[PDB]
Amino acid sequence: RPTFYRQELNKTIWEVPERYQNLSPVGSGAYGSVCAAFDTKTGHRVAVKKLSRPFQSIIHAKRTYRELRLLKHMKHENVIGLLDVFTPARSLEEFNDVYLVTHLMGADLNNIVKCQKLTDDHVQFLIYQILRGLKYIHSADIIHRDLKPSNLAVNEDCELKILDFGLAATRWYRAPEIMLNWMHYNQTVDIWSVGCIMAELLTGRTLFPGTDHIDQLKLILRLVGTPGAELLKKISSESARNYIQSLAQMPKMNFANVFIGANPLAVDLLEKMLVLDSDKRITAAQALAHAYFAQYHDPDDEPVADPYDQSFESRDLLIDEWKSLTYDEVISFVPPP
Ligand SMILES: CC(C)n1c(Nc2ccccc2F)nc2cnc(Oc3c(F)cccc3F)nc21
Repeated sequence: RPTFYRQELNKTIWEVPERYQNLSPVGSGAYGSVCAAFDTKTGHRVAVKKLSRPFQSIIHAKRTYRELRLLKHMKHENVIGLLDVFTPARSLEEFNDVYLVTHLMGADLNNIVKCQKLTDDHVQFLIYQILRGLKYIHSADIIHRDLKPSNLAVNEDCELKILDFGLAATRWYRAPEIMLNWMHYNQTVDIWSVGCIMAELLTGRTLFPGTDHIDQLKLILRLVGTPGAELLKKISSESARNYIQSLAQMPKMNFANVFIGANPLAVDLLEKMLVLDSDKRITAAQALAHAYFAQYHDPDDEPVADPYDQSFESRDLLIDEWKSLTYDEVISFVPPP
């Protein structure tokens, strides 16, 4: 066991290995707090996240386990993965804190609206990297479900990694089919969000700034138009069918209009990402093969993930069971070279 030191940072004790120096708060959430630090082993800067109250409840405990399992699996250039995982606990019985370590990027995509705007080449590069990361995640049968600019960590080289949770509205970037319920959807819900993000990078404006879930649907249909019979027939919920139809009727807009100026290949890709019908939306793999990315696409370097076991998601276990499972995963961690 390495030597650990303690430090108070904004009202909580951080207890970390001496290896991590110059802890500097980046920010917080409901699920945890993150400090930048210097890793003396590598001479690289890292992000250290201290989970907030990991075994407060079965929902905290299961989320803690899910986060550790996910982060241990992700091994891709465009997805945040794990450099280290530690606890000051020397046994199961004293295990109440979990810390996770990743490479520090320095900013997120949303705090790149500082830039004033991006050239088409920069949009191509950033969206290419998101889609490359999503290909990999999606291939493990994982769906992000909350992709937004604050979930995309970007360094000064414009390299990008997908985060599970960022600092800091979800609904602005959420797909219409999961706006009211979770009955009929797939991994392309993340593609919708990528479309929304791409639009905002090209435009400097949030595409669909809805004030609530029904206003959100309203703004969405104003762009893509009210659905025809072929989509309405797949909506189970009489409540959802009625909101969609009760707008009035709206023509699909000309994306060449709303995105004039843009590379028409960008516009064409957007029209394929922002398809209302979940079953017809382009996948991450299909999107990477689009001509918009001809400068970056290489099918030989767009890997898929090893098989990921998410059977635990179906399980209803006791806080102590989630906690033991989490502990095993901490003990079994092997750092990358
Ligand atoms: C701040 C937080 C969202 N965060 C995480 N979280 C995290 C997730 C899983 C395991 C360990 C972790 F520390 N890793 C980060 C890497 N890089 C950056 O960069 C920044 C930035 F420095 C300031 C603001 C926005 C960012 F994305 N943020 C990271």
